[PDB]
Amino acid sequence: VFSGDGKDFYRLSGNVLSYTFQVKINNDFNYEFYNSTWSYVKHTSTEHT
Amino acid sequence: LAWEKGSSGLEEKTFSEWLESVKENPAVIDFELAPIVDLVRNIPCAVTKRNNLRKALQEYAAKFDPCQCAPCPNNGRPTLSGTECLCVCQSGTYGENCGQWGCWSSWSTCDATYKRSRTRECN
Amino acid sequence: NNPEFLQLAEPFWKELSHLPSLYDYSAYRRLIDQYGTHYLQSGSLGGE
Amino acid sequence: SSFIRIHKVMKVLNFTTKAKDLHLSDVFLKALNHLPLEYNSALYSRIF
Amino acid sequence: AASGTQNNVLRGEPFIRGAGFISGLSYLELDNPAGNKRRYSAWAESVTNLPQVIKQKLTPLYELVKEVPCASVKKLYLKWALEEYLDEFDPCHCRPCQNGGLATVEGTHCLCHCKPYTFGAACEQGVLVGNQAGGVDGGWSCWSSWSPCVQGKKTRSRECNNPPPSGGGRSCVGETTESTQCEDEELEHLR
Amino acid sequence: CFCDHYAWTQWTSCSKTCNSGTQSRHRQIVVDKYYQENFCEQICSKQETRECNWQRCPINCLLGDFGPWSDCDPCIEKQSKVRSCTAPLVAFQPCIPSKLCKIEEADCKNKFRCDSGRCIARKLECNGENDCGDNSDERDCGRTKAVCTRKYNPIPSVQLMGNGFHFLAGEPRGEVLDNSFT
Ligand SMILES: *[C@@H]1O[C@H](CO)[C@@H](O[C@@H]2O[C@H](CO)[C@@H](O)[C@H](O)[C@H]2NC(C)=O)[C@H](O)[C@H]1NC(C)=O
Repeated sequence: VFSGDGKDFYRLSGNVLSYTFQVKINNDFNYEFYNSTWSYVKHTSTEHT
Repeated sequence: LAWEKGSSGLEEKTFSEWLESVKENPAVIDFELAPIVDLVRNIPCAVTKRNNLRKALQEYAAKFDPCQCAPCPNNGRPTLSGTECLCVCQSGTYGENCGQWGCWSSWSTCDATYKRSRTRECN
Repeated sequence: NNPEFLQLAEPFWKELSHLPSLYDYSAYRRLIDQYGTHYLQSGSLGGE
Repeated sequence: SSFIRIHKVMKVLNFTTKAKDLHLSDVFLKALNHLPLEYNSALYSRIF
Repeated sequence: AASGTQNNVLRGEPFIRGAGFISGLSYLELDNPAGNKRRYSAWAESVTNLPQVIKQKLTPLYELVKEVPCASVKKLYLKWALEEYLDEFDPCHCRPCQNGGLATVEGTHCLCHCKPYTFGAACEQGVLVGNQAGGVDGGWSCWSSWSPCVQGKKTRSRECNNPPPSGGGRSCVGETTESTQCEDEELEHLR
Repeated sequence: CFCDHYAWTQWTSCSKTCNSGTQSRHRQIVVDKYYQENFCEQICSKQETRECNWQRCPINCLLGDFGPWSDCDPCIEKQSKVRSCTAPLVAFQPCIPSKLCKIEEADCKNKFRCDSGRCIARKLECNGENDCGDNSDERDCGRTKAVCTRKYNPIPSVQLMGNGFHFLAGEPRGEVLDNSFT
């Protein structure tokens, strides 16, 4: 078997029926970004004379 | 390129390297077909086992057909591999399970003439 | 190719030959534990 | 919000198999000789 | 009076499966969520240079018994032994695990393999993030007593059991009953 | 506004088991002062819908009962039994052959017979090239005729040009044609 994605030559066998040199690759990306915030302010004043 | 896909932004730098890699090692995409029974020609008893292989292929096509598999969500082509049916996802579809011809009919009774028919439905 | 005279391994063939003719679950359990339950039919070597 | 997708195909070198006098492989011709003479759909489906 | 509480429970468990180049992208985890491009290409080359045999297709192992002393008798006995092995430690005996956990049998002990982002004794704690639809799926029960071979068929008739579909999940996929031809010493062991 | 003041409810059950599911959640909106005095109604989403179990409903693989035993006349005493999953599709067992092997003959008539079974032309013998596959032709060749002046490299991805194609399986097949023979 010739050079496929490797060294000069490989060696097959009688029991092995096939050696294949087809390239396929799958990828995935699932990015999620969250950011919450809270800001509460309360003030009171009372003066009597 | 597959790893950089996460930040693609329509990248083109690694596209030339991918072109070179495919030039070094392509993959089967398009192809014309022909019956494998025509390849056995130089064996001791060629015609006998050739006709036997034709009969075996006829009976195998009668046994297994793509119509036996359940249909696919969006125009997918189901294929039978062993005892499972996988849907071939086309461009624009994804997922583990992503008109088509139906099943053939039973062979009608052999008429007085040679003419025997079988019908398939596009349902 | 699965259907053929596949050259078996020395330990596998030796354990299969040392199996008793009469049904004995003892050695059968140990052979199944050591060698498994299934052999390879097809499949690529895709990473993960 | 936005979403973009592309798809491209490469038309790399052709391939043309010769019509006649094709040279079979070792394992294929080996398995092709173990076929029974009388018709047998089961053993013929194996090489299929 | 001023009171403040801070809690940042951030964790991860990458599964990177090339022997040597495993450590790189997995240990890059500190303050670097995204993996390096060149390191990813190096790991891709390495895992190309070393197989990743997982993701296989299977066939019955007992079929490999072809040319040995007492070949067919040993093959049939291995079929029976494989059936007994499969139904002796079938995870059906194990009780259903919490939060949709998957149970296994290692010897004589059940192990609830916890789903991602879960932990505990029976995968009960750590319900902070599910990221799935939710519910409780169905599970097939253990196979009942085998048929007495009245006409060769089987009467296992796997039915629902103590883990029924309750949280709105889908039922256990699979056949209800099975049917085959009884061996009966396989026609007195092949003529 | 702070849309998180009304936390989302838990995702409801999937509407169907396998075909197609629909689940939704809504804000726990209470009409308080903060809601009305910050225009929280027009800007905060009140529901989120998403699919669940978007796969299909594959039917259970159902085989059929065995058929009648088939008579055997091959060179290897094995009988076939075909039925229409995890159980084997077809299981072959030893047979009781009424007739053993026959019609044994030499395939090669005007060509050379390689010891491996391949039948190649006698012209391909003693040419300094492995044509049988197991170096049978070049076994004891006293002299060879140089067919090529220099050792050249083979075509890349040439083995994919010899593989068979199973139309039903979606994965073409193992090797059937040899791509090293020249
Ligand atoms: C948290 O909120 C910030 C908004 O301030 C998000 O990103 C910030 O973007 C600005 C843009 O210049 C940077 O200067 C800040 O450093 C960023 N925030 C941080 C914490 O670095 C951010 O995406 C939000 N989500 C997170 C941090 O998970």
